[PDB]
Amino acid sequence: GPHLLREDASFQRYGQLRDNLATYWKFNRKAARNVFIFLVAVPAGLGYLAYNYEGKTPFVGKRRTEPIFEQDYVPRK
Amino acid sequence: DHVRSPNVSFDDIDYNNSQDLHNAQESLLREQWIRVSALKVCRKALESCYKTSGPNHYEDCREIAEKYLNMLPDHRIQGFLGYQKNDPSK
Amino acid sequence: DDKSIDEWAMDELLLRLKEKNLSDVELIDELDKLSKSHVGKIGASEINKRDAVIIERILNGEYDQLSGLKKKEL
Amino acid sequence: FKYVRGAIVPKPKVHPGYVITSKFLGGLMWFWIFYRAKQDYPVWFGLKHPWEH
Amino acid sequence: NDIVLITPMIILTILSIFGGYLLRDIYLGMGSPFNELFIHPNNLSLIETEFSLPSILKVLPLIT
Amino acid sequence: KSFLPHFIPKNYSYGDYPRLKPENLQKRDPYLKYDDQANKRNFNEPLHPQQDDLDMWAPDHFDFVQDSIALKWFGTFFGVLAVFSSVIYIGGLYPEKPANPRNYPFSGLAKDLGASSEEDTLLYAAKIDKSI
Amino acid sequence: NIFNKWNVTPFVWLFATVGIFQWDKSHRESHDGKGILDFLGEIKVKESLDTYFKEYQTKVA
Amino acid sequence: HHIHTPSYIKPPTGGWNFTPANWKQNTVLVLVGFTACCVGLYKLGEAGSYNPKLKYKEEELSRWNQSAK
Amino acid sequence: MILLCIFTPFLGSLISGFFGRYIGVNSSKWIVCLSIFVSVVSTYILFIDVIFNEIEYTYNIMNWL
Amino acid sequence: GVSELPELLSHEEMKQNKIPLAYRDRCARLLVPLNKCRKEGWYMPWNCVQERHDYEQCQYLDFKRRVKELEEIKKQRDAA
Ligand SMILES: CCCCCCCCCCCCCCCCCC(=O)OC[C@H](COP(=O)(O)OCCN)OC(=O)CCCCCCCCCCCCCCCCC
Ligand SMILES: CCCCCCCCCCCC(=O)OC[C@H](COP(=O)(O)OCC[N+](C)(C)C)OC(=O)CCCCCCCCCCC
Ligand SMILES: CCCCCCCCCCCC(=O)OC[C@H](COP(=O)(O)OCC[N+](C)(C)C)OC(=O)CCCCCCCCCCC
Repeated sequence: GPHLLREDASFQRYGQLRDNLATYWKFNRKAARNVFIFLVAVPAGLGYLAYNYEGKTPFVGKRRTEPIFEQDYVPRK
Repeated sequence: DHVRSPNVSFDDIDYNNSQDLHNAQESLLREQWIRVSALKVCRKALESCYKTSGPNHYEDCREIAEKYLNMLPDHRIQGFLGYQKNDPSK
Repeated sequence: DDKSIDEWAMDELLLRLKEKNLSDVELIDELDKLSKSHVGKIGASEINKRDAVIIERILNGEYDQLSGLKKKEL
Repeated sequence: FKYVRGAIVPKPKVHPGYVITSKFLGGLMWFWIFYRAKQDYPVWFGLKHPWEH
Repeated sequence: NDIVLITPMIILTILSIFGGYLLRDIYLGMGSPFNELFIHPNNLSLIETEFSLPSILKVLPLIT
Repeated sequence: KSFLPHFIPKNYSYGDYPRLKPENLQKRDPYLKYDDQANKRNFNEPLHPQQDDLDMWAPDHFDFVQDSIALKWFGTFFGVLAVFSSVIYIGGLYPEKPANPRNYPFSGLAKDLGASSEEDTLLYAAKIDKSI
Repeated sequence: NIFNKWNVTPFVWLFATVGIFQWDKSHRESHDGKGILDFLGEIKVKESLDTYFKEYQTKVA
Repeated sequence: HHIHTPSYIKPPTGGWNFTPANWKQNTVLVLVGFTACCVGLYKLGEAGSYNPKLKYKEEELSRWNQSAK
Repeated sequence: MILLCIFTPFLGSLISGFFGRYIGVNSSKWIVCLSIFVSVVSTYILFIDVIFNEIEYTYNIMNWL
Repeated sequence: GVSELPELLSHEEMKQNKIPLAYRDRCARLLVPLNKCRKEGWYMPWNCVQERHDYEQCQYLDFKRRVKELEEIKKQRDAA
């Protein structure tokens, strides 16, 4: 109606660039390193941890069977 | 009125009978919810014992606390698919 | 008038308490005067009611029949 | 209000309520500090035990 | 400033002089029942703190 | 003096997008007059591709000292406290306990501490008063 | 205006909900625990529902 | 003093030093309503509160522990 | 006594938050101060009843989970 | 006028008086009147002056008794 927003050319170019960053992406060595870390290295770390302790954590009502405090005090003298 | 569980075991039915299988699934589920109800009642005893005992809760509620920790790992809903689809004897 | 499965299981536990200890005079007295609206409020609460023996019998007896449905063991 | 050039600030004359209240509050603290010292200076420094009298 | 601003400060000022002395026995008294806070018997050092301390350490923070 | 925050690229080629030197708008002079005084920006002024890391809404950047120098001091401060702590431990200069730690009767209050019988006495009891 | 269209509405819901709640509380004492909404209908029971299940599983088989 | 645009900006909390002409009338209507809620809270609190350390005798706790064994 | 101590400050927040426009700046501030003071007095009564008389108060509104 | 450690309380007497677990020691008997007077005195610094002092001096004897145990143990370790 009244165009309540004062459109800014620099903002529009900045907005358009952010929405179209895929156009200029290149699968260079820098990109490959970041892709490997987020999609392979990090999932592998969780992948190992998830199955390493899968079914090996019976924490429901786990009981204490070892005394906490020391009975006799041995002086340093 | 209070409808009661139709006690039926997976070991005494034919799974081809869909009604008998349906009762066995329901009967196992209803028994598991009774255990949870029993666990909550036993926990209520522990809560009441702890408050009134004060510094004597270790001694006054020793057997109650031991009972709660033993029942806790298994007094929960486990479903029926595990026992329906598995034969422990084999 | 919706009875959830947990609400049904609480009533069933008290019903099985009666059906297994019909010879206990003290148990029947507390159950009869334990109203339906107060059935699910067992334990410490604002309501003045006698349920100590009700809790005591449950603490001593396993009223679930889960082992009966599992007729096969390892 | 008028500003007087080259006039040093004299001693302020605050409302009497503020001055009296401030001294009394300090007087309460100092009296209480001395009152506890008169009765607890041995125990404070470990020179004596509270039951010893 | 005005009296309304002053009034809470005076009330706090008096509580900053006498409050700790009156409430010391409730929380710091030996054997006072405070079962809400649990202290294991092996962790009660209120005796070795009160008696075994050298007299110098009792005043060292004051001197510094 | 001032320096750019980390992870701000020196170069970029996003097609025909204008290439301007990355500027932290937080460091601009506030006594100047701008169309957007709060953000210290004039109308239609071009934005860096990562301008969100170089504006007022970005985390405040500290430029009094370099990060390497700031981290050298931070490690030095805790390094002093680490050596001070280790020397007293290895040297063993901390005072000895003046008395035997507190003992308690009834097998070290075993029953009062959740023990059931003599098998679990040492599992729950405190230091046992051996002198009755 | 302190009793405008926007201020009154939240208080009306509270009064209506509490009044109906007490009405339902009184309605259960004289009707053996049955609620106020018993006029709309009744909950269907297992015996009739399982008949539909038995016929449903028969056609599927 | 300044301009606050109060003709349309009417937040629930006032909008730049707002006090209606009939503020005395509404204040009394609020104080009575506020007083009618503290009393209602007090009656609900007294009738609903209980002492958790007195709902069961120590003899009853002994029977609970022995049965739980 | 317990309910009055806890939820009275909430009443002051609601009154100033949504009725502060209709009562003005001055009355809004003092009504909030009034609500906190009611909690102050109720707390002191409970402090004597709990610390000195070894009494506890418990109110259970309803089940959450 | 406490001069020696008083007699040890029984198990039930500690239970009935609800003595704190960390304070269930030789001075338990003297602790019962102190905690009983503190309740009636609202834990004021001017209501249980002597009962508090008697309990304070008892713990002093218990502390000195544990000094003897450490010194006695300190000789067995060196002798062995
Ligand atoms: C902005 C958008 C608008 C939203 C703002 C308003 C949101 C209100 C949210 C309310 C949600 C509904 C909760 C009340 C519904 C009634 C609950 C109920 O079914 O009753 C449970 C309880 C006892 O259960 P029972 O014996 O089964 O009684 C059933 C009888 N038919 O019976 C009772 O004791 C009834 C108790 C009624 C309590 C009244 C509500 C008090 C305020 C909420 C209390 C929650 C705790 C305080 C939370 C504040 C943060 C600490
Ligand atoms: C348990 C939760 C209970 C919450 C109930 C408390 C009372 C609510 C009061 C609402 C009215 C108010 O204050 O918001 C509106 C006021 C109005 O501004 P003003 O001060 O009248 O001046 C006006 C001058 N302006 C116009 C320049 C502001 O501010 C605001 O626009 C602040 C924006 C964010 C509001 C956040 C509301 C609270 C969020 C709560 C998250 C759970
Ligand atoms: C003594 C009694 C003490 C208790 C008092 C209770 C007061 C209740 C409120 C009455 C006033 C009212 O509902 O206000 C409603 C308000 C006021 O704006 P509006 O009505 O839309 O007018 C503006 C529109 N116009 C211009 C067309 C007229 O709306 C809101 O934006 C309310 C948004 C919800 C805020 C709170 C969210 C809380 C979430 C978490 C809850 C725990």
